[PDB]
Amino acid sequence: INGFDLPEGNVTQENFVDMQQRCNASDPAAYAQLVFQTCDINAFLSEAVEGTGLAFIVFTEAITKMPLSPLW
Amino acid sequence: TIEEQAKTFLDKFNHEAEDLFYQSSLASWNYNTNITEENVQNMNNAGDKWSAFLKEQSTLAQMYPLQEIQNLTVKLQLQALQQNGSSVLSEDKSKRLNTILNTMSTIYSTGKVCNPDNPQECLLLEPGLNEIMANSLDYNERLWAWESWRSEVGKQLRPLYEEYVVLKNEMARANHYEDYGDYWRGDYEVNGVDGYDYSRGQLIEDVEHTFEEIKPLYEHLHAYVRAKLMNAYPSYISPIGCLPAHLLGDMWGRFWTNLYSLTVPFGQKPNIDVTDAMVDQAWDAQRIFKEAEKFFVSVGLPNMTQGFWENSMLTDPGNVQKAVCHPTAWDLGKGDFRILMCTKVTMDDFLTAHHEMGHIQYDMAYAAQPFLLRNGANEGFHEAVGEIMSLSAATPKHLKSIGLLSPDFQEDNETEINFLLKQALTIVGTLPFTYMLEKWRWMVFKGEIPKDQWMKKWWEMKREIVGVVEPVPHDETYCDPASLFHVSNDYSFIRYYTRTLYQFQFQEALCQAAKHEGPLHKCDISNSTEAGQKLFNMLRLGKSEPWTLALENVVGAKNMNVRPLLNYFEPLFTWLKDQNKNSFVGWSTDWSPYADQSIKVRISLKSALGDKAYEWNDNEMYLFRSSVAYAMRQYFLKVKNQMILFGEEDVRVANLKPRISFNFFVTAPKNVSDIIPRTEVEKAIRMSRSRINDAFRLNDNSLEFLGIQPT
Amino acid sequence: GWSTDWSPYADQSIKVRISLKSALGDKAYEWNDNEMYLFRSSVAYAMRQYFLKVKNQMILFGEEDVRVANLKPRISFNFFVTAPKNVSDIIPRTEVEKAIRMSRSRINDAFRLNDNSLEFLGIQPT
Amino acid sequence: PDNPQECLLLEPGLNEIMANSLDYNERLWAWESWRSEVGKQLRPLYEEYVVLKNEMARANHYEDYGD
Ligand SMILES: *[C@@H]1O[C@H](CO)[C@@H](O[C@@H]2O[C@H](CO)[C@@H](O)[C@H](O)[C@H]2NC(C)=O)[C@H](O)[C@H]1NC(C)=O
Ligand SMILES: *[C@@H]1O[C@H](CO)[C@@H](O[C@@H]2O[C@H](CO)[C@@H](O)[C@H](O)[C@H]2NC(C)=O)[C@H](O)[C@H]1NC(C)=O
Ligand SMILES: *[C@@H]1O[C@H](CO)[C@@H](O[C@@H]2O[C@H](CO)[C@@H](O)[C@H](O)[C@H]2NC(C)=O)[C@H](O)[C@H]1NC(C)=O
Ligand SMILES: *[C@@H]1O[C@H](CO)[C@@H](O[C@@H]2O[C@H](CO)[C@@H](O)[C@H](O)[C@H]2NC(C)=O)[C@H](O)[C@H]1NC(C)=O
Ligand SMILES: *[C@@H]1O[C@H](CO)[C@@H](O[C@@H]2O[C@H](CO)[C@@H](O)[C@H](O)[C@H]2NC(C)=O)[C@H](O)[C@H]1NC(C)=O
Ligand SMILES: *[C@@H]1O[C@H](CO)[C@@H](O[C@@H]2O[C@H](CO)[C@@H](O)[C@H](O)[C@H]2NC(C)=O)[C@H](O)[C@H]1NC(C)=O
Ligand SMILES: *[C@@H]1O[C@H](CO)[C@@H](O[C@@H]2O[C@H](CO)[C@@H](O)[C@H](O)[C@H]2NC(C)=O)[C@H](O)[C@H]1NC(C)=O
Repeated sequence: INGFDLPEGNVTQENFVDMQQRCNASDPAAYAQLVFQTCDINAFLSEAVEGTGLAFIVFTEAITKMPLSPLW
Repeated sequence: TIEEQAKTFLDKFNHEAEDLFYQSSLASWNYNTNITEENVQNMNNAGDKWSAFLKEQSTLAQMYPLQEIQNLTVKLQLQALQQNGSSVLSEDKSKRLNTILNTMSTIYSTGKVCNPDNPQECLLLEPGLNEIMANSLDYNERLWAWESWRSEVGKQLRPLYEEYVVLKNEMARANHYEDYGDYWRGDYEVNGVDGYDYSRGQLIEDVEHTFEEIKPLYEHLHAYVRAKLMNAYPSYISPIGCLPAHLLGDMWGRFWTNLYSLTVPFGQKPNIDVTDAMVDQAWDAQRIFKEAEKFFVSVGLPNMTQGFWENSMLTDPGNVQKAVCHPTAWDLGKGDFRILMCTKVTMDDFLTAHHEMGHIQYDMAYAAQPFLLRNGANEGFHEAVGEIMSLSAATPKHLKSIGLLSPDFQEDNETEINFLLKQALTIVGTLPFTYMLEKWRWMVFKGEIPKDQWMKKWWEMKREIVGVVEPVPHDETYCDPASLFHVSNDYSFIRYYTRTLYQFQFQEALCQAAKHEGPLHKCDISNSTEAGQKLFNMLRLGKSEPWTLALENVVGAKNMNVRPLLNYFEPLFTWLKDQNKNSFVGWSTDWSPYADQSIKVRISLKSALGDKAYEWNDNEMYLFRSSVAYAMRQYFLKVKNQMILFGEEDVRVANLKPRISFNFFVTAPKNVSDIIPRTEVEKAIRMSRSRINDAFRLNDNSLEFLGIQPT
Repeated sequence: GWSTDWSPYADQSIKVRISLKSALGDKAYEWNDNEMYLFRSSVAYAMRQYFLKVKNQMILFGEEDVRVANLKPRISFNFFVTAPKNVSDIIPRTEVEKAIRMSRSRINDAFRLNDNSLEFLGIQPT
Repeated sequence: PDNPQECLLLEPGLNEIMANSLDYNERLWAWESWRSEVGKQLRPLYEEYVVLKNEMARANHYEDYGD
């Protein structure tokens, strides 16, 4: 979105790889100058937690996301 | 038939047209020779008579469709007289268009720029602004004149030019043309000739093709000039970037002639100046004119009409007599060939005499053609004739045989490089300018460039084709192109491009007949009947034949080739390559004189608003510039205790994107040159950042002021 | 006789009272010329939006077209909007009130104020 | 305002309007424009003038320039 300065909201989960493909068609050189982390969700699910990490890191972080975080 | 009746009609028309034309021409000659209100009325009435006469004959020609006409001569004359023109437009349309044309011309002629220092002192372009753009070496002063001319007059032309475009297209479309651009490309159009036919679209292709072959030479010239200008304007020019438009030696950068003082290859070496020899040998205007006559007769061109010598302003009246003084050849008609000019004892005037007399020779040659077929093959033929005359006459060889330059002197290659660079500054320097301007106009007329992108593409094309960058970003409130005379005065421009090519093609061909052995840059066609013969072959043709055929008459080709132009500057080219060995030959269309202090700003309404996210329009932008100005004022009045009245106009925005990202920089309240340094602007933002965020219901995250960050 | 109160522009003049202490209270900013400049700019913005949307007309209203008068230490003043380059053309109070109502929120945001603190006398918040 | 090329001086044009014109708008234009241009330029000069004038008068044994 920043590399091609495209309108905010044009790229979604659906139009992303195709978007950057057409984007590379316009800017082939620049496309190679843009880092892109890999998103899998299953890889995220298949990431083992450290000992005691699940309770004092995983759950603690999820609760921060939860409302009235101090209650939970 | 029909052809028979058409021919009969044209015959009668020509008889009356030539006589009435003569009366109009004679009247204009009289008024030019003596500027009097009585003479004003004389020329006006005579002109009105001829115009009305021509209009009536135009309708009569329409009664003779050229389709049934087989004879080319009658067909050509019919087609010329037939042309309806703007008459095709409705009364209201015609009247409005005429008013726009007059308003635009008046704004250009009467528009004034007042010194910011003293509002009482205001300069016009013609005298004051032009002097600054041609002499001033103050970056700030040049920048002021350049921007002020576009900010004051350019805006006044923007709306008029828009309407002009619309009406012009309508008229041409109604005259059976794709657009007004196509209407203008009709000059070079040839039909119903075996191999000599030429399409209006062909012109575009040919111009572009030829332009690609000159690019290399121009790139070297550009790189050389950039290097020199870097010394003249230090900390102002990037050695890899484009050239600031306000430093090109004139208001528009049409010619680079005024950059010679800063680009002279060999300062120690002067250039031939036989004006002193002229005055020393008492060279009066009549003497210099005779030398011109001698030259033409030497190449085998008919002797100047005794009448010419009798009736011709060859020198300033000097007495109470008031007469205009622009070198001009006159074909008054009925064998009347006069020259009007305030001639002086100067090398320039000597060469101007040759140029003017060149036109007379062309006139005399085609004077025996049908009244309507008495003109240069195309719009770039006549001027080229004049140019090659001055070329041959300027050669030190010519002057040394004209008895002005002691032949004992030896022409120095350094002085040759000197001469070649000076010529390149005028010839090669205008080629990209001319090309780009016509390209822009063509695309605008055909709609390729929309109104919202007129200024956008203008500056994109400038940075890419001409390699020239705007010192200040100009939005679609500007009309930079319209700030030039031709654009604001509805004149074609491709003539200049084509003429330049034709000129060099002619010169080479004629010199080949002259049997030149040395560098073409030092060729004298004087004393060559063969060169004169080829020249005459085209000269006598007039408009009777296709310009493609007239070309074959001299050069032997049917299209404009740039090879001879390159051949002429080949010595310079080789030299430039050496000087540009260390330098970067080319430019990057990214460097700008204002990019350094420009702050990039990305805006995320939907990120911070989602629903009820207002659309960022010009009003939102206006608000932003106002908010920035507010910040600047606060910062200065607080940190500097300085009450500086920053306005939204001082906030210069550029590179606006649908991401709502743009680059902006702040200038002094009334000083385009004074750009507030990014440091101060960053501090000002930091100080009022919250306030700005509040104004747009945004936050540091959404209102990304790239370079400014919370802590 | 004559009334030193009557004014040729008073009819279309809109009174505005700003209550910084009522809203911001502690950490309230000081109203200066720059604050007044922002106000006129904000009004110009509002006028542009109103004409561009409701009237579908592009009128380049600037802070200069916003004519402020009777400025007081309670930050009260009468302002009237005028045509971009026509002093004689004063925008009717009705039209200006409509523009104010349309952009009231944004104006309040600009000064970090509220309809209660930012009182456009005659323009009634709903 | 319509044509920026057409500019009037006080005596040649502005005075004729203020003396002859009966148009509210035209009279308002000339009146405000005269004070919105020349008047704004004189403001700073007059401020210094008043200072130097007061100085000279007081130096010549006077309460103020008006005295
Ligand atoms: C110039 O004007 C003449 C006259 O209006 C045009 O000739 C007309 O053409 C149309 C279309 O073929 C006919 O319907 C009319 O009857 C013609 N009129 C006459 C008097 O012959 C002519 O086409 C115009 N030329 C251009 C290039 O627009
Ligand atoms: C086509 O028309 C032109 C014009 O009438 C003809 O040119 C004439 O040629 C005769 C014979 O040489 C001359 O006496 C005339 O003076 C010429 N007229 C002009 C105006 O130049 C031409 O010959 C015609 N062509 C044909 C094939 O009939
Ligand atoms: C071309 O012809 C002219 C005319 O004959 C030559 O002009 C002569 O120039 C020399 C040098 O200045 C003079 O000494 C002669 O008196 C000139 N002659 C005349 C008749 O004017 C000219 O030199 C010739 N050019 C070349 C290159 O041969
Ligand atoms: C004009 O010609 C002279 C002679 O060829 C050039 O001087 C030469 O320059 C080169 C490069 O610096 C040296 O290698 C030679 O030794 C020089 N020769 C002499 C005799 O000094 C001169 O540079 C040329 N000028 C131009 C404008 O090209
Ligand atoms: C407008 O701004 C320019 C740029 O700051 C000023 O030009 C400066 O002039 C001073 C005095 O001659 C020089 O020392 C600077 O180097 C100049 N700066 C540049 C970038 O050229 C110009 O003087 C200002 N004009 C006014 C009226 O204040
Ligand atoms: C500037 O604004 C004034 C006020 O609206 C205009 O003057 C009015 O013009 C109309 C049309 O002629 C009249 O009906 C009104 O009576 C006028 N009002 C006054 C107060 O005299 C004026 O025409 C506008 N000027 C321009 C250039 O648009
Ligand atoms: C004008 O100048 C003269 C000369 O300086 C002043 O006369 C002097 O006044 C002072 C104060 O009383 C005396 O100390 C001097 O001795 C006087 N000088 C002479 C030459 O007599 C005079 O007062 C000044 N006038 C004004 C209005 O300032």
